[PDB]
Amino acid sequence: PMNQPKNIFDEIYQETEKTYRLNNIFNKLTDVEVHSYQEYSDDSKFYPSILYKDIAKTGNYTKIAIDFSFLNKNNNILIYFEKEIGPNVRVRIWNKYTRQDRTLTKSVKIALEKGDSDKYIEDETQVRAYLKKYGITAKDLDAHYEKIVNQKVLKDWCSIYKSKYSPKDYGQVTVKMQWEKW
Repeated sequence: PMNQPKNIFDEIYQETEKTYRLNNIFNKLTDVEVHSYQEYSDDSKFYPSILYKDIAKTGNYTKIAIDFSFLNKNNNILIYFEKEIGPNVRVRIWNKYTRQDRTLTKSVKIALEKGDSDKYIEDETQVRAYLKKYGITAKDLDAHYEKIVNQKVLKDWCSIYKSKYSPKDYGQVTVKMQWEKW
């Protein structure tokens, strides 16, 4: 009552924190696997991480995941996904909702595949050079975000939880997009 969700990301965060030790709400979503990974700050605890199953991934999308950080000072949900954009190169679109300032920050990174390993690139100038090389515009980034975050991840949430929000009306949330002027 005192701390009801103010937007769809609060709703996901709070219902997952309420259920992840008892019977994770995402057990209800058949397209994903639920994982438990060791918390860095408390050796006695695990955080939940959601990974879309291969059956549930489309076209060039290689990964779709939701990580929950409940224990740290900048606690948050992170929804991210990755798509191949050229030979040995993937774009990663990174959408982090920070609880303490009710802010969703959308950003773009690059992964370079060098055989076994990935090398990760986040510096804005380098990222934009890769995007320009492979012809990815800000409008393309919006379309990828709409397709995966709104039409898949958040639509999936609304299929397992009776949301007070929706993929087209997030609620009260400050949205900051790295590529807004690109």
